[PDB]
Amino acid sequence: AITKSELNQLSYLQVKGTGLANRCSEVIGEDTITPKSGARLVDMCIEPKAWAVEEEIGKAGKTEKKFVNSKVMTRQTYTLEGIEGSLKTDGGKIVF
Amino acid sequence: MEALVYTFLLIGTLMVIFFAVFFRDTPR
Amino acid sequence: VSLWERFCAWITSTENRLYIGWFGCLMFPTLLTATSCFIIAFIAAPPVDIDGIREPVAGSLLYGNNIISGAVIPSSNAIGMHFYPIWEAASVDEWLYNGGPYQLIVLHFLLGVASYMGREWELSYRLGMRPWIFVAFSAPVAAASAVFLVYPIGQGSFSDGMPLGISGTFNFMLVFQAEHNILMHPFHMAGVAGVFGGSLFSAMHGSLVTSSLIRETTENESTNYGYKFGQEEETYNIVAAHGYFGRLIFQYASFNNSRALHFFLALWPVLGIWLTAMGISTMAFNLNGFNFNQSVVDSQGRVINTWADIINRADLGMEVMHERNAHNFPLDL
Amino acid sequence: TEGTNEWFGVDDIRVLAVLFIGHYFILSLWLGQYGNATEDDDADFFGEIDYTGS
Amino acid sequence: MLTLKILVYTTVIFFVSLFIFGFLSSDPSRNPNR
Amino acid sequence: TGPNPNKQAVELNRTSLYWGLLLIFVLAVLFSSYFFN
Amino acid sequence: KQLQEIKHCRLAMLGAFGLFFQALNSGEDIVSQLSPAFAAPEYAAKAGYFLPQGI
Amino acid sequence: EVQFGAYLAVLLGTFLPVLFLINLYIQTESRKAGRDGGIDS
Amino acid sequence: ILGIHLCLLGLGALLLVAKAMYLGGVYDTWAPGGGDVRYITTPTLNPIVIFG
Ligand code: CLA
Ligand code: CLA
Ligand SMILES: CCCCCCCCCCCCCCCC(=O)OC[C@H](CO[C@@H]1O[C@H](CS(=O)(=O)O)[C@@H](O)[C@H](O)[C@H]1O)OC(=O)CCCCCCCCCCCCCCC
Ligand SMILES: CCCCCCCCCCCCO[C@H]1O[C@H](CO)[C@@H](O[C@H]2O[C@H](CO)[C@@H](O)[C@H](O)[C@H]2O)[C@H](O)[C@H]1O
Ligand code: OEX
Ligand SMILES: [Cl-]
Ligand SMILES: [Fe+2]
Repeated sequence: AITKSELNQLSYLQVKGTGLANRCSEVIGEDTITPKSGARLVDMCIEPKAWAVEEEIGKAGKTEKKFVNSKVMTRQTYTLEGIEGSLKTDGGKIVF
Repeated sequence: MEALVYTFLLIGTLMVIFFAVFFRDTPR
Repeated sequence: VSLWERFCAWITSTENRLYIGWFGCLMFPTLLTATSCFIIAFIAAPPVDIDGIREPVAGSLLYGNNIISGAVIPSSNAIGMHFYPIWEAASVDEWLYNGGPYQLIVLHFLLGVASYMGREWELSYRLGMRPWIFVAFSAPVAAASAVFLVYPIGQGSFSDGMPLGISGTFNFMLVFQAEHNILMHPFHMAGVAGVFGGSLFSAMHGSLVTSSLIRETTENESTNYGYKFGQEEETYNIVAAHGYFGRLIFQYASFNNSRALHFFLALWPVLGIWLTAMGISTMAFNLNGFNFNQSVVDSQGRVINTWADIINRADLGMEVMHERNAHNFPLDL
Repeated sequence: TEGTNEWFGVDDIRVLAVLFIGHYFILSLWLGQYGNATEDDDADFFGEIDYTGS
Repeated sequence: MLTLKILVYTTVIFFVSLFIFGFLSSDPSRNPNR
Repeated sequence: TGPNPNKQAVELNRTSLYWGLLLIFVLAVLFSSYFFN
Repeated sequence: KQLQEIKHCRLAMLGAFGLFFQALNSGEDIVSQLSPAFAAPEYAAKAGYFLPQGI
Repeated sequence: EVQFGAYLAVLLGTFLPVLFLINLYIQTESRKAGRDGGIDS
Repeated sequence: ILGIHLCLLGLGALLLVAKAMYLGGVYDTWAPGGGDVRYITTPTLNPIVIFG
């Protein structure tokens, strides 16, 4: 549902067609991790929720470069999943 | 601009069909 | 007299200009909505992504099409056989982008034609006739249903149905011949014989009946004016037509009974169309026509070609070029 | 949604309500004519078509 | 989009019920040999 | 519904036909140059 | 009234027999036995409706 | 894009025969009305 | 007559059920460990599933 633990408790036949497969999960807590050495970010998911295209519009007797909202012509097929990378520290900062 | 010509021809054909069906010579 | 009784009396009345009946209650709204949607879509619809590869195709007059090239594009390949009503889309623009109107038009239209058949039977019953005209009408309905619904069901996607346009049918026929080798299925041969024989018999009947007209006008009056609505005259002065047909060909072949003649006239094309519709429906499940590729070989073992091999070469040429960007793997299953 | 398996496509109370209202309205109109039918063993007939009035 | 669904369902059920209850109103007796 | 007693006939003799044809042709001749611009 | 009494007596004999033996066999009362078979099992009903609105 | 003469061809070749046929029908009806004595001659 | 032959049809359906549950079993292609013959011990009876 919202968290991964609840999502793993459902079956595939129970999720088909609902639209939950295109959603991104939710996390609960406020702690700290601190990556050791040889860590890897695994299972990254990115879900957009708003789109805009740069254009030229007229506000009042003037024209400016403004981002106008757009509607998705396709369907729920726009979420990225399964991204993996390798973490490291350079000077106290994390690099993906 | 030829879309106007196409639409006019099709609507004219439909008008002809309407008049043929509803304003017809009595078979008697 | 109750209100319902008066309504029933009006609905099944024979005094109306156009009979309504109870099948009309289904025929009229469906056909009217299909007609309205078809006209609006054919005039002013935006391009539709038919192959599911984000490559939309234009089909409306306002987007640079003429009458010959315009069409209503089938739904997207990504949808498949899924039901796609208007209320299941996030917006009307998305509905138009994925080929929404095709499903609406075809479904309401098929319901309309079935109700048309029922209405034909109903008026026949109310007038005191014999109830078998709609059986004859069932053949075009069978063919249209076969294509529009049965082919997508077998192939698994609405995007394989026949487009509602003039060149769309040509595309449909060419791809169908490439993939299923029609023209070698005996049912298609039966259909071709049906249409050719129907035209031949129609011409023969018209010529024979028109030649045997009795003289009642003289010169300055069209011969059609001699017949009166209600006149009693059997539809052929026999001696003339009977002798003509007995002398033209082998004499023992001559239909001297009108009932049998008209029954044969009704029977031939209807049976032909039934057989060809069933052929299309069966080929929808990949039971193709005869295959005679590389069937004649010499003593050594080399292949000697026939005309079937030339047909096969044409089929290969059609096959390798259709839906160029849609396939990723060697077999077109 | 689209691929779910609801009965008759019903996913809300209003849809069920309007279906009930339709069947019941036409049913009441029909009842206004055929609501006095009895099952006593003298309203029956012996034939192929029920010509026994109502 | 739900209101459109409600209206379409109402129309469809209205016409289908008209058909169904019309055929139940002693239709076989409506012939010219009554 | 019935036979309307208010129907009549329309006439046009040859002189009026000639006048109409001449008027139409001359008017077209006059205005064609300005229509073409 | 006598006819109604005797009919209800026979029907209630059958009903009491059935209720007692159903309770004995299922280890539950009638309400907890009929109530579950009214809506759905949990493992079969769909997850819900998650399509965003307005996109 | 398209040829300009097609406009003239289509419009003229559609309009002229239509008026010709309408004239035929109307003169036939007028002769029929004239033959039968009535209010309209 | 309709009722008699209908009762016969119902008996046939119950016979199929009896074959599935006790008289050897049927071939289940979703079997846990490869398709094989097995006894169906807990058939589902919730009317919602069947009539859905
Ligand atoms: C000379 C060669 C020849 C001939 C004679 C035929 C003949 C035929 N082919 Mg064919 N074909 C050929 C070569 C030929 N083919 C070749 C070379 C190819 C390969 C490219 C094909 C590929 C091919 C395919 C793929 C198909 C045919 C089909 C057919 C049949 C047409 C079915 C039909 O029209 O009735 C059917 C009648 C209808 C569909 C009309 C239905 C009318 C509806 C019910 C009502 C419509 C009302 C309308 C909308 C409103 C009216 C307007 C109002 C104002 C009055 C017919 C027997 C089709 C077939 O078998 O049909 C099943 C078919 O699918 N052929
Ligand atoms: C509703 C009836 C129904 C349905 C849907 C099924 C379905 C099935 N049966 Mg089954 N069966 C039934 C009744 C039914 N059975 C009965 C009564 C018997 C006893 C004779 C059997 C005996 C039986 C055996 C012995 C076997 C099956 C098997 C199967 C499976 C594959 C066979 C197949 O192709 O089904 C075809 C079934 C149909 C096409 C029936 C469709 C009926 C639809 C719903 C319409 C019915 C309404 C009808 C018009 C009545 C109108 C009423 C009027 C008031 C309007 C499938 C799940 C096989 C299997 O897989 O076992 C492992 C198998 O071996 N069945
Ligand atoms: C080997 C078995 C394998 C299956 C084969 C199936 C063969 C079925 C044969 C019987 C079917 C019904 C025969 C006709 C009945 C009838 O309607 O009469 C109508 C008349 C009978 O003659 C008329 O008959 C009248 C007498 S009577 O009433 O028919 O008795 C007479 O009065 C009148 O003069 C005369 O014109 O027949 C015709 O004129 C219509 C021609 C088409 C009818 C079929 C004729 C035989 C076809 C053979 C099979 C062709 C296969 C085609 C394959 C696509
Ligand atoms: C029931 C329709 C209202 C719409 C709310 C949610 C729609 C999702 C399901 C609608 C169609 C599915 O069919 C439906 O059949 C059952 C009853 O016949 C429903 O069950 C429903 O009725 C039961 C009987 O009172 C209630 O106890 C349940 O709380 C209720 O959920 C299931 O929830 C669903 O499977
Ligand atoms: O869509 Mn119409 O054509 Ca039946 O194969 Mn695959 O898909 Mn597409 O290609 Mn080939
Ligand atoms: Cl592929
Ligand atoms: Fe005739």
